Amino acid sequence: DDWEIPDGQITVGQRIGSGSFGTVYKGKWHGDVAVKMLNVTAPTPQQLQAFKNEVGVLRKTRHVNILLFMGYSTKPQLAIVTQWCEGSSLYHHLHASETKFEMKKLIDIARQTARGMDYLHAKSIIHRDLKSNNIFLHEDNTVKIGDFGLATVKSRSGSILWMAPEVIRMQDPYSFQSDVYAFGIVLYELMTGQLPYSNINNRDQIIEMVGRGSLSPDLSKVRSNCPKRMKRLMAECLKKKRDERPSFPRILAEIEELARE
Ligand SMILES: CCCS(=O)(=O)Nc1ccc(F)c(-n2cc(-c3cncnc3)c3nc(N(C)C4CCN(CC)CC4)ccc32)c1F
Ligand SMILES: OC[C@H]1O[C@H](O)[C@H](O)[C@@H](O)[C@@H]1O
Repeated sequence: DDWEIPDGQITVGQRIGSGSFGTVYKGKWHGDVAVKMLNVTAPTPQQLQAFKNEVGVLRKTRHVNILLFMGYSTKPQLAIVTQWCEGSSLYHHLHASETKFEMKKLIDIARQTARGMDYLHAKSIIHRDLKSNNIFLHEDNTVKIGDFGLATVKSRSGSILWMAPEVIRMQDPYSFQSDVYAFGIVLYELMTGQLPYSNINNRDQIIEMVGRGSLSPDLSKVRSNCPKRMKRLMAECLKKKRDERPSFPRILAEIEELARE
């Protein structure tokens, strides 16, 4: 219950990232921690509630593949405290760093992401923005799912590649099934090494054609050593009709089975 950290206990160190909604620092509190402070000094009334309702969501997560919530500050600023992870995100490894993981490692990353998502969904928490940027590889080995965006307040733009067709349409939207689609696009990333729609020049073009059903990822680009179970699972996860997509228990059980072989 006492997840509030009193004023003065945290030594806020180097600034690690900055956006409109928030700023993230490395800091000291019984060891290393990350501290995301919200860029709003005078808190608007019941925006504090939005901070409180998130704190009440993060408070419910205890799992090795979910970034460890550790506490929060109200004074001096509104702030959220997590564990400090050494390493970088799946997005950085795959698309910036040119990291070439072995298939065993690639499946292991897909496995651990599945575990974390399965856990979240089992607690009725919908992520809403699962993507390779939000999967941190701690020690470059352990998946730590979080939400590393500092641009916007969490809906509850640079995520369109992972958005399900119904989520792009906004006809009413976000659901377990939409999270599962995003995971589909992560498997694509892992198994091809590339972002989807690499040939398409324009975002508005991706929004239009994925929304109007006329564009989908090129599944033939998967590595020649991509298992058959995974290409099939990827395709089930990417299905246009929401209700045709599998749930995480069966996704996890399928990936755990393919890892064993
Ligand atoms: C319990 C889940 C809470 S959550 O949804 O993940 N939100 C959240 C709350 C508090 C936080 F501090 C955090 N949070 C934690 C970390 C972090 C952790 N370990 C180690 N480096 C960075 C973090 N990096 C962010 N970036 C955008 C950084 C990602 C790494 N890059 C390297 C070039 C610098 C920018 C944004 C929020 C971040 C958060 F993401
Ligand atoms: O607020 C919902 C949050 O649920 C979990 O803690 C996820 O790890 C995080 O990414 C998400 O933002």
